[PDB]
Amino acid sequence: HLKPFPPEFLWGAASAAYQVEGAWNEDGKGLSVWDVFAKQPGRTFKGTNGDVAVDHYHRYQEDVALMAEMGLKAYRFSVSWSRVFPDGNGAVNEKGLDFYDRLIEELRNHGIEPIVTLYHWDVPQALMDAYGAWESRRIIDDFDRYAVTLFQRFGDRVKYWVTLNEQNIFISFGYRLGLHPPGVKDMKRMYEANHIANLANAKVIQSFRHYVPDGKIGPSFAYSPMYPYDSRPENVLAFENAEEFQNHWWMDVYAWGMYPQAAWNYLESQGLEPTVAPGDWELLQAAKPDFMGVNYYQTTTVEHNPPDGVGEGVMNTTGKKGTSTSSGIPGLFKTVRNPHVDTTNWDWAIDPVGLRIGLRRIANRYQLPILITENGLGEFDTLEPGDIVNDDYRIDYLRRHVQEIQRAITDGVDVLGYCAWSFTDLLSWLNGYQKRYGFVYVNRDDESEKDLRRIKKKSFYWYQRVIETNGAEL
Amino acid sequence: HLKPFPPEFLWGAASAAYQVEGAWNEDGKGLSVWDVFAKQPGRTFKGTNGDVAVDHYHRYQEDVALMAEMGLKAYRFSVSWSRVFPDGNGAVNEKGLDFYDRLIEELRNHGIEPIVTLYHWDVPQALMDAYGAWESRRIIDDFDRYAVTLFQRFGDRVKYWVTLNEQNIFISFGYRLGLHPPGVKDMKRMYEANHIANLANAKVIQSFRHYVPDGKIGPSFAYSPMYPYDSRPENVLAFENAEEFQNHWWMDVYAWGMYPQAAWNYLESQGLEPTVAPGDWELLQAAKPDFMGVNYYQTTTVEHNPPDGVGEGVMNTTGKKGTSTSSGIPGLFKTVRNPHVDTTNWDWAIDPVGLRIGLRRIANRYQLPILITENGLGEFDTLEPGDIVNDDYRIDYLRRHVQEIQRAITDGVDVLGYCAWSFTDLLSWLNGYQKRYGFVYVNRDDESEKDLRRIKKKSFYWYQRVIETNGAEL
Ligand SMILES: O=P(O)(O)OC[C@H]1O[C@@H](O)[C@H](O)[C@@H](O)[C@@H]1O
Ligand SMILES: O=P(O)(O)OC[C@H]1O[C@@H](O)[C@H](O)[C@@H](O)[C@@H]1O
Repeated sequence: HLKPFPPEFLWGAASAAYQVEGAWNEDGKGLSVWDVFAKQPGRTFKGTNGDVAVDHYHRYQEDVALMAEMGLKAYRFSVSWSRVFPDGNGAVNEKGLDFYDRLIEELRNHGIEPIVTLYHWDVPQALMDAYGAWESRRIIDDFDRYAVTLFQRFGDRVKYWVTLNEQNIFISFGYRLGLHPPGVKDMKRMYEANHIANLANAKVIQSFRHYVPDGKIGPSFAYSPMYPYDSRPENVLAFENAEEFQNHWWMDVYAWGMYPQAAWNYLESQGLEPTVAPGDWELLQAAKPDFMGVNYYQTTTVEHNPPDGVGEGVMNTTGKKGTSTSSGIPGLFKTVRNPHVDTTNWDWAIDPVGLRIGLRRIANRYQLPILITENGLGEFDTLEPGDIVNDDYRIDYLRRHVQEIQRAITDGVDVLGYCAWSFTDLLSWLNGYQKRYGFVYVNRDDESEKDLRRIKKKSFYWYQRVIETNGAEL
Repeated sequence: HLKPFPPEFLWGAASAAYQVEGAWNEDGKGLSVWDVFAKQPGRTFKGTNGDVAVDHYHRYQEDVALMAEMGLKAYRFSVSWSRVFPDGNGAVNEKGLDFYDRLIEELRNHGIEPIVTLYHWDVPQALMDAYGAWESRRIIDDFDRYAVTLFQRFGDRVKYWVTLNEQNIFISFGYRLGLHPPGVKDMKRMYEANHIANLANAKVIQSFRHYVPDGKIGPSFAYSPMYPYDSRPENVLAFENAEEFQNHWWMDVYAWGMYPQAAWNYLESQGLEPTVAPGDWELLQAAKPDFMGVNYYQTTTVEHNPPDGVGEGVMNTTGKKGTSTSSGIPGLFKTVRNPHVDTTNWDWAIDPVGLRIGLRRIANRYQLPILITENGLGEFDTLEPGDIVNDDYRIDYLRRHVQEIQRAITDGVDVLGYCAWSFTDLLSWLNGYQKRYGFVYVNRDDESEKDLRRIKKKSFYWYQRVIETNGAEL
């Protein structure tokens, strides 16, 4: 017998500024590292970039109206740092703030709760130029100044805040895999910047307590819960290493202010552990969040990986199902296909039970409320005659995940809300437009920009009915 | 490249008073619940009881000389509460204290560190008679009076103390399975007695901080780390349930003073959650131990268990392999044979890597030092002519477990010592005498005490060499 979703459950949907806004150089916006990076040839699919994206900066009023039509309880978006401080640390750009003000007012005028993400991977290029951005402790006070600017301006209207979105992704992709700005493949630098981002997170949560005392704040972690392949003890040990190295490495810092000891010792034995200054641990331990943000898409099954074995594997860029290969850390673990779940054509696991598991793991380990900040299915959508997009695949994925959330809530996990990814179709960081996540289809592809018109998918009306029946009808 | 065992590592061996001492009615000792229980017909194998056991009460000087020959760094034993307080809470039996004094003096005169266990399952019968022993809050102050009696008498000479030995066993065998005193099969009463024992534990740790400010104290948990059968999401979820319900339920209280939420809510949904009084959480949270004691023998693998599925299973007390059957909690999990490890004739899994996994889990979750208070192999031994016992099976088991301990130390786990179960052969609570654990064979069986003579097994000389080389030679 399931509990119902609490009466004030934030039924949400989410975006990211670079992925949706466009207007990349209007009203005084400075350059972000993604403005620069995406124009480098060969980085992104068929050269797609966020110059225009889906032009939400100009079309937000149409977008919020569709949200109100849908009946969204909440909308999560990120603020573009380079719209607010074109220099990163220089003078405030009033026009930048004014856009987010207009957006927030528009949201509230329709009874939609704003959830403001501070950082979704678009640090101003100037800070990378001036001092290497996340590799310098200077970004801690510059990021604080930016966050306090937003707290003072919108705190009276915004209850829910997310600090760093998927810090493990932009640190890892940006400094170990070289797929994100700054395009580095250096684990020593990766863990130095990661440590500085941890301090940045902690500093702004401390500021938030001062400036928005009645608000709620937390980081948002890209969580792939780990599985052992089987009950072979070496495979279970590989799972212990994988969950600690991939997940606790970040979530323990967010929740407890300390790195896990085994992973630290392994990094130390390699000279990879970050530099620590007096006052780091106290700051990290003094910044307890109100919730853990969770971006969830899939789980990961691992097995034993000998000292000889797998390192970086092949990511699935194409959509040809089966093209991924195992990634691992030699001596600790390597990934392996989970034979008991389906995958998308990008080899992403479809594992809605895995979300319940991950929600139970966070509650069991940290006793924190959880805000699900991202969950969605990316697939090709066909526009059929009569403005009909039948994305039954997307409905099927979202339904099973929402069902497992309800089971998690019945187990006792405190889930604050759920933000589907995404509200409209948007630009993928590297893969363009054809892998769509939206409830609302946007009329463009990789070649033709067309008119960017919004078209309600079938999933839009499915989810309209979910919010209407507070989840009782799925 | 492995870290060495630290220089003051406690290379130990262990026993329990009812299993070893005998002298059940000598020198003013009162009846314990096990004196009474084991003499009820059908409770124990061939009617074996602890009237004589292996008569360590009279033979402790010989046994300590053998420990010294082996070069034992530490000896862990339990104190028999009914020797000290014959009626549990009245006047002290000075002859009872005087035995443990002579024992501790004998250990110290041979340079062996005593590790005193306060409680190994033998509460005096008079407290069971007066108020039902662990089922009444009366036991909190009675157990405290007894603990403080020991702290004041021996605290000058005993640094390391264990409070409750395997609370999860004597509570669940005593109140859920009905296999131990008081022979109850009632889940509601089980969780009430369990909660009272948590309070008694915390209360004596509080007293210890006053009376033995330089000592180290912890409870000892019977730890079987859980494994999922495979990467099927329903089986990983059964693993999350199993590890929380069987393991976190006790260790979270010990380390954090808190029950885990999902397990609590499932018990509450069944009317089984314990009665909580004002001040309970305050006491439980304010009694941090210096270390987590760990009794480890095996891991347990689990799979999905439907709501109509498995409950109590068949236990193996005969010694014929393949007799055990699945046990579980309907709707949460059930056990299943791990196909990737061997088992003993009593169906206990042989999983030395599981010990590394369990030590890693404790350090990862609680960041506590660990004292391994029990680990060993129970098997039939053959006394061959010339008083020779070749127990290579025991050496093989201890060697691989000690090997995995070193890997855990190298990972960063703070292991304070290792107490092999057991120093001499002793009485098994239910299984009689033939399932032997000792380094030292004792010449007796289930039908005759014979001459109770002590005979060093082959594993005696193996462990002697382990200690002489501080574990460099295994
Ligand atoms: O590469 P894909 O399939 O388009 O997935 C990208 C999505 O994956 C998530 O990791 C990001 O938080 C989103 O910003 C992004 O939209
Ligand atoms: O294998 P057996 O004979 O059932 O014994 C298990 C042993 O290990 C633990 O369960 C107990 O702490 C010991 O007291 C007991 O001797």
